[PDB]
Amino acid sequence: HFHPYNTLGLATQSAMVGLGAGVVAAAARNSLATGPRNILTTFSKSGGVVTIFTGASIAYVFTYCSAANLRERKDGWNHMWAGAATGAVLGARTKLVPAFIGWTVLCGAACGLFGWTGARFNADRKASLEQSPKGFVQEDAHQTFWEVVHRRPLSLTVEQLGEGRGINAVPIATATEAP
Amino acid sequence: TYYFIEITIFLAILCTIFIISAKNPMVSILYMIALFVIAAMYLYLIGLGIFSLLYIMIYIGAIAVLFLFIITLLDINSTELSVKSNIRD
Ligand SMILES: CCCCCCCCCCC(CCCCCCCCCC)(CO[C@H]1O[C@@H](CO)[C@H](O[C@@H]2O[C@@H](CO)[C@H](O)[C@@H](O)[C@@H]2O)[C@@H](O)[C@@H]1O)CO[C@H]1O[C@@H](CO)[C@H](O[C@@H]2O[C@@H](CO)[C@H](O)[C@@H](O)[C@@H]2O)[C@@H](O)[C@H]1O
Repeated sequence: HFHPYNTLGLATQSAMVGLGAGVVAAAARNSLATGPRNILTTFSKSGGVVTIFTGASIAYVFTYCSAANLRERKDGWNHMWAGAATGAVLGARTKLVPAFIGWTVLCGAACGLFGWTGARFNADRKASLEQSPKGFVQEDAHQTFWEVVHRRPLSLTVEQLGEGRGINAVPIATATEAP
Repeated sequence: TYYFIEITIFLAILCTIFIISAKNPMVSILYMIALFVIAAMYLYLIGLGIFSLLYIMIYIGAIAVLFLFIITLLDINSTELSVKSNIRD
């Protein structure tokens, strides 16, 4: 199944990596600049960069692990909620309410589309079509993903779709026959 | 005479710091020639006596000569290592 997340310590680890990334990026902006700049203008003329890094890190991993622990399953919806929280933190530097809402919903939609494709930049190996069973089944078996058959079982049709609209467990013809 | 390699390692560090912080552009280039000599010392030290003289012949005797020859008859401005310039780095 799944096992519950360490929201405490993953959020501490995320705050550590965000602090380090803010240190590195503030040093990078210091070195790549003009004007009178010294060693302690790294945190005064930084442009608020450590706040960006740490706030995004705490917000995303807190909301991700909390949503995965509240829903008790793991899919791309947790990436949607965590990206909504990250967009909230990135949109609060904009001191404006409609832009804040735009940052929230659009970053959450982009991160949910990210987390729905697998939440991986790279590939999954066995989930690929190259490294999976493909083509026809050669004789009758549970049809996997990436596989094609000629006929499907009708019990699978009734269980997956339903028993409602035009769909029935026995066809209309043989349900109405003379004997 | 055990710590010879350690000594060449340390002296090479010190020579690079004197390369990147030097008044005059050719004071910096003479420190580079000294670093070539420290290299050839390390190469004889490890067991490659052939290569050390190949370094002294090719790198010192041709590349450094070309480099010094360039610095002589061309004009190159230089700021020196101000602390105002480089502790932002
Ligand atoms: C604008 C339109 C946007 C459209 C985007 C759609 C993208 C949706 C992707 C769907 C899809 C790729 C299919 C894509 C094919 C072509 C796509 C066309 C281009 C799309 C660009 C990626 O499936 C991903 O779905 C994610 C959630 O949906 C998961 O997230 C993560 O969740 C948690 C992980 O454990 C993490 O804990 C959490 O961190 C993550 O978040 C991912 O793990 C998962 O890989 C499904 O592929 C996969 O499906 C499965 C289940 O059938 C297949 O199962 C196998 O086969 C059967 C017997 O063998 C069995 O039944 C089945 O049991 C067996 O395992 C696989 O073979 C595989 O192929």
